[PDB]
Amino acid sequence: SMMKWNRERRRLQIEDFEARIALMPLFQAEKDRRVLQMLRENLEEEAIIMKDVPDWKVGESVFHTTRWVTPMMGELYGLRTNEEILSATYGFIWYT
Amino acid sequence: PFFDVQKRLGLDLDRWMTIQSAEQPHKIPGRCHAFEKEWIECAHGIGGIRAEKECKIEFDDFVECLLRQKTMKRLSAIKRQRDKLIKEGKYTPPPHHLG
Amino acid sequence: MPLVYMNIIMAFAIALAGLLMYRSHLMSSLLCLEGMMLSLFIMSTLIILNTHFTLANMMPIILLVFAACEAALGLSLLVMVSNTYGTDYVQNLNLLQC
Amino acid sequence: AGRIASFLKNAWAKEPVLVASFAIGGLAIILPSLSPYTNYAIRINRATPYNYPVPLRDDGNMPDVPSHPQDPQGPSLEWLKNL
Amino acid sequence: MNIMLTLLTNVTLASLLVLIAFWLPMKFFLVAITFLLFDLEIALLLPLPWASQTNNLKTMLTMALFLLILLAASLAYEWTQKGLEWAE
Amino acid sequence: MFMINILSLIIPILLAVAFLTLVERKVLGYMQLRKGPNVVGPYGLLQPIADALKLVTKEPLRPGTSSISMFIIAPILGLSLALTMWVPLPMPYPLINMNLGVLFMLAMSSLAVYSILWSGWASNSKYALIGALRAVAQTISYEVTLAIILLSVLLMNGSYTLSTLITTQEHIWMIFTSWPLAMMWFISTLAETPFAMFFMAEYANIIMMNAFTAILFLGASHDPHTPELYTINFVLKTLALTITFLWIRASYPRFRYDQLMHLLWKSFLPLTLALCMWHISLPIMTASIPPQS
Amino acid sequence: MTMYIAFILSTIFVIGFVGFSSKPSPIYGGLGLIVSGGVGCGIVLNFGGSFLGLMVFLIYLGGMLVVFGYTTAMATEMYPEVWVSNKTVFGAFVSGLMMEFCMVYYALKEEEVEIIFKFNGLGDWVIYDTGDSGFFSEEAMGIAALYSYGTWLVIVTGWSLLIGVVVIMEITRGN
Amino acid sequence: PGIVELPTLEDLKVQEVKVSSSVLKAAAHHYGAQCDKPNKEFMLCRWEEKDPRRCLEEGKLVNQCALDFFRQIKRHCAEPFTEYWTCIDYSGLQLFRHCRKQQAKFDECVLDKLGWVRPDLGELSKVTKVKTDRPLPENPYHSRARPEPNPEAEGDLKPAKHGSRLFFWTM
Amino acid sequence: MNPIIYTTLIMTVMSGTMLVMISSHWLLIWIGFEMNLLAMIPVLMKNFNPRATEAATKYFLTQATASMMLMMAIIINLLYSGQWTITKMFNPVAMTMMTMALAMKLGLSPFHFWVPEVTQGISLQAGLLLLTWQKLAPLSVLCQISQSINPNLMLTMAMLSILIGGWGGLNQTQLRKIMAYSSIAHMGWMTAVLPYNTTMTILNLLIYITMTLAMFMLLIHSSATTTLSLSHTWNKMPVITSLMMVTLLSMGGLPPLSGFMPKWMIIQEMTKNESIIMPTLMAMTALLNLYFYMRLAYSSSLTMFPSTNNMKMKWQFEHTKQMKLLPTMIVLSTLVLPMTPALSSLN
Ligand SMILES: CCCCCCCCCCCCCCCCCC(=O)OC[C@H](COP(=O)([O-])OCC[N+](C)(C)C)OC(=O)CCCCCCCCCCCCCCCCC
Ligand SMILES: CCCCCCCCCCCCCCCCCC(=O)OC[C@H](COP(=O)(O)OCCN)OC(=O)CCCCCCCCCCCCCCCCC
Repeated sequence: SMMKWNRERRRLQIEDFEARIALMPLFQAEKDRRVLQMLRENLEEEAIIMKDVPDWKVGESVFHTTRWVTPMMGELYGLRTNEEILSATYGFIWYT
Repeated sequence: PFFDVQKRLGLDLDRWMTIQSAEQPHKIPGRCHAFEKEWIECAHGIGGIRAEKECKIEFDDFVECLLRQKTMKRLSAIKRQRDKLIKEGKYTPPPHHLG
Repeated sequence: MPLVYMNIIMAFAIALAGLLMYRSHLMSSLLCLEGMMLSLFIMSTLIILNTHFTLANMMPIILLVFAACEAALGLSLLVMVSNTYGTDYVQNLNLLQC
Repeated sequence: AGRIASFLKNAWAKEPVLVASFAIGGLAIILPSLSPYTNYAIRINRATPYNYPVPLRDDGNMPDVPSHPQDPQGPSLEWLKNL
Repeated sequence: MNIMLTLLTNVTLASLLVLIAFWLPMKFFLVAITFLLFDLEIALLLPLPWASQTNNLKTMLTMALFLLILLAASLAYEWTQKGLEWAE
Repeated sequence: MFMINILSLIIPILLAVAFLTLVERKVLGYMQLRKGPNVVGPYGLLQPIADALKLVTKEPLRPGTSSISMFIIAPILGLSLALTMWVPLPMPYPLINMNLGVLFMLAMSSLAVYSILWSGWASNSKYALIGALRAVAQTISYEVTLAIILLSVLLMNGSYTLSTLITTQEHIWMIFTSWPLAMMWFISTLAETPFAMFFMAEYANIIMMNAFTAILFLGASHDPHTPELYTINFVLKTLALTITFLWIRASYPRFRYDQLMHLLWKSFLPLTLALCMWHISLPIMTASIPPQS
Repeated sequence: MTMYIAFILSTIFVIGFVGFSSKPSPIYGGLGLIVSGGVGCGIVLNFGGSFLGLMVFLIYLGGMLVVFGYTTAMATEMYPEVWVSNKTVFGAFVSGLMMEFCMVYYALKEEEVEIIFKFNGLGDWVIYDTGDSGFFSEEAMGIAALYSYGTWLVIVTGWSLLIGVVVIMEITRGN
Repeated sequence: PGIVELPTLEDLKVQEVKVSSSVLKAAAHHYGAQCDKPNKEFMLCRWEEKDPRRCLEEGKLVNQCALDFFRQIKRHCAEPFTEYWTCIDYSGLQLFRHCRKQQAKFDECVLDKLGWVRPDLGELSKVTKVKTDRPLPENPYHSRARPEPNPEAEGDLKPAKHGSRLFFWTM
Repeated sequence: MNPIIYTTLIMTVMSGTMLVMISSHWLLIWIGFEMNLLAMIPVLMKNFNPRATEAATKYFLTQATASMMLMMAIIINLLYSGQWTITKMFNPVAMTMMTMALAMKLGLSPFHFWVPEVTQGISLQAGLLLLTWQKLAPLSVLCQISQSINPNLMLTMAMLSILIGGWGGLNQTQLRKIMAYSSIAHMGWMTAVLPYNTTMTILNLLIYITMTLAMFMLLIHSSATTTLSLSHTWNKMPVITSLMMVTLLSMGGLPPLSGFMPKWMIIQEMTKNESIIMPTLMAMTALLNLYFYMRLAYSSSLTMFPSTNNMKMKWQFEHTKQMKLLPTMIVLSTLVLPMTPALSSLN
């Protein structure tokens, strides 16, 4: 009885995974826009806050290579409500 | 290894885990996989003496990704001036920053 | 390198210093021993999880399961030195003067 | 014959526990490479898609891969359907 | 947020109950080591439920069986050479 | 309102801890031709109130050679533990659906040994020292059978997520696949389990152990719309187990220590290993490995 | 702010270590160590180390440290000592607090001290990534690979454990 | 050390799909079947280019076709959509198990109204080829120049000149 | 110990050491050291006398401390580079941290106080294992990381070890203490050349190894534990003292007796590195080892000593041990100076 039921669950799981696969690319585009939107907002704020500094021109590439480093969580949100950081950073870990 | 017995018989004893860009289970990537791939590929067949100086920016960028040191201080001085600027009312955060 | 990362590092240093000088008790000496591996287990755990080293998560549990072989042998030596001399006091370990 | 039958009788009389555990472990470690289902077990394990099936650049002569998830080309999961 | 909140209130009611309670009015060590050695072996064979869904399951079965065979050998050895029998 | 849900659990469990004692004495009573508490209130309904407020009015004498700090925090942990493992139970929908609930249950329930160990040490008496030593070795001996049984049980479940247990059982009670383990598990639960506290600490362990055994081996059907079906089934199953738990309390001479260790390490541990070996290959044997997700 | 979860658990970990590193009573040292072991789980759990964290609670807390309580109870020195018995214990306790006070206050003020390493560091919440683990728990898949990619680490780990059994009985045998 | 190029806010304006997760998952199976080419080519950009900034127009197309996929099911049997996803949303795991009749009340339109077929098990998981205009990236990792390998030893072995040459030891 | 138990115990000690020499992963290295410690203790605790318990406790505490101190150094390397290979470490703090941890397990620097005592309490036969086989694995790791070693720290470790090795041995009478102090002095000799050349370290390893079994197992055959007890050996076994004296002479390093070969090549290699004060000092204080070497040689074969009446009894009976590998160890440790160009074989 467990043999038959367990395989049924595996057929259920792959169907659930099939839904996730068929529906993943939209979030990839959505997460793509979100982080780039959040980065552009951060740089736009940077172009408003920091002028008096001697030489801290906006948008310096910390990494020498001209690749796209995945944005680390700090400078992603960074200048936001402390609730936003707490929900974004821990979030999933604390949601229980 | 002092005695590369695994090299002779050609069986993997501890090379599966020695670096983070190996055949990870279910292809879950390391955080600095892209930078490590460049550093390893730059420093191959070159030797420790030559590669330590030649492939330097690869190691430094990969170290920065691995440690998150220099760009973290970029953020540290971002908040440093911010607290030193908005406190005396020189500028106010825009609505999206407020939430 | 974040504040917490070296909060473990000093904890290891304090644990190392506690083991590096004995006050009067071998059990207390042993307590600093696996205390050092606790930070060692702890410190490794942040590194692997932070770096997404998907295959290195092996290392922490085997770091603990092998530090136990030290501990298990550890007290089992003390039980020997505390049944001939009776007391776990470490100043009674000077019988090897010559 | 005489020794073994007496020995199992010697074992199973005073103690049934160890002979039970030895037996249960005996089947549990022999039977793995007997049934034609461990091949089935690894096949459904490989079937379960966790990461995305990233597409390949089409440039001709790969009839194996399909151009649509509805196409007959590529792997068929129907073996598990009756499994 | 939620986890330690449940822990915090749990001990707090434990605290208030006890507070009003006291304000209103070689063998033993031997197996303890064997348990320790056994318990560390338990942790090694704990991740099995996820390991049952690997793609290299053929090498899993031999390896996962190897622990239980080897763990049982430690028990079998400990039993035979007096040892595990309750010492005096 | 999530805080209200905690009190909607801790207190009734605390009352549940309070109120099955009259069940115990009257079951144990009526078993031996006796009646049990029936003179204080109707059928002893008020007997628990008859003892509790008396206990809190009794002065808590403290031994002269007792470390007060340990003597008061050992019950603190004992009650804190006894009311903490009730939180991840998949009762309808658990308060906390920890993805590693089984591990959390084991780590925090194995922590109860500290309370009894500290109580014997803090009391500082010849009786208390051995009694703590006997109790702890009996306890620390029996997680290895506990852990293996639960580990080997969960191979056919899918993960350590306690909520997944309901989906696994659904069709049949999980005992029918591991009944050799059920007797293996149930017996081990018997032995693993200030003074006013110590009633509460071990006692919630008694019910929760049977609540834990209830979900593990004798599951129910959780209808997504109506949850009362699982509530009644869960309560009824954990009541039958607890009655059995006291059914055997007054039905056998109590174990002696040398047999107590001999029973596990020579007749329980080796058989537990074999069943674990049986239940690690059988999902592979029949290609019935379960889904974790 | 619950943002204090950043340092609160880590600094409690330090004072937990100073508790037993200062050599209190072996029972008390166990108390200090399990407390540090208890809060140490929080840092791992807040990082996603559910399985690794709970194992510390299992073998380190409910295992290793319990057998220490067994040995210490067996020793039962005729006069157990307390955290006040020796002023050196208190002297180290105040000392250990002072170094962590110096580090924390230096951390909170200048953020650029140079003890041993470069130090630096804001609240820890930064170092996390912005990726997702999909449907597979990254930790669980890591340790499940023990039987898949680590079929050599297991042999040496298992063999030593059995050898761990033989040595233990060999030196406690008593002849 | 270099401009961190970031597209402006104006280009970052899509007709964002305003639907919940449950409704997304309820129609996800038919979504993948009838709208594979937008998603298939977009994520090929995401994996070949390996740069979010390099893949924006394809990000426009996937959402646009999602809206184009979410319009007919409004026009034809919007009500059967409501009942299906209002029962899917109840499940805490979005369990497809306790949604069968409502699932049947969904796909029978698209079977005859829109001419769609519910994908079978392991169909959307099939790896597929894609015909895209996009050229193959010259170096997705932005690799710089490579160091010259040390020269390989050439010429056959010869006897050591004058033997050991270790102090007075001649041969 | 049941011989099957003891044989498997030795077997995993060798396996633990062998694993160290063949493991690229840093973690596997710590495992090999962990297994080596895990089974070294029971071998010391074979006689089961209080001195053995004292020695095992000292050995375990210092080795376990260095083992996890070693583990800390690896993590820092991981913390700063994310690597696990043994090629060249990437953090100066970790360089010193592991150099301290590795060195303590060899007992050369101030981290050497265990070595004289741990060999003293334990039996002679197990002493041979401690001072010969337990000294390859830490040396094996050090050779692998010799590129990144810090010369200033490492050579300070060498100077102190040779200085303490000679000075300590001058004042000891228990010949077990003599061997350990001589071993420490030899350890400083080999340990000085890792930054310059690992090959010369290896040659110093084999020559020092063969020499120790030659001296130790000859001491086993004579069945002596003190200088006075060694004195009587001339009456019973005059031959044993004859080779034992020539081994002591070689142990000092007097040509053409091999054993001068490592000291000679060590001086030559450092001289090529423009280090010339350093070779002179160690060479000059190497004579300190010779003094107690001659002193032991004096009262064993060179001058007969007052024997005992009961010694006549020992003459009648004969040794039962087959003294395996003893003869070829003496010759290989006393006459191989002309065969020095075999240095190329090690490279
Ligand atoms: C294809 C099949 C695969 C699987 C096959 C599995 C093997 C076949 C079945 C084996 C036997 C059944 C499983 C194991 C049972 C225990 C084995 C054992 O050691 O027994 C002897 C053991 C030990 O018996 P012993 O000590 O007299 O003898 C043992 C053997 N010697 C002498 C060598 C040591 O029995 C006990 O421990 C007695 C019970 C102790 C607890 C007291 C209370 C008992 C309450 C019983 C009633 C309630 C039951 C509740 C059950 C759960 C409900 C949810
Ligand atoms: C580098 C510089 C030199 C370094 C080494 C110096 C060695 C000598 C000094 C050592 C220091 C201590 C001082 C001397 C102490 C001697 C103590 C001793 O044991 O003396 C007595 C001993 C008794 O020997 P015994 O057992 O009687 O056997 C005799 C032979 N049957 O006597 C003996 O055991 C000696 C026995 C001698 C046996 C030698 C056999 C030689 C055989 C040669 C064969 C040649 C064949 C040639 C063939 C040519 C054609 C091919």
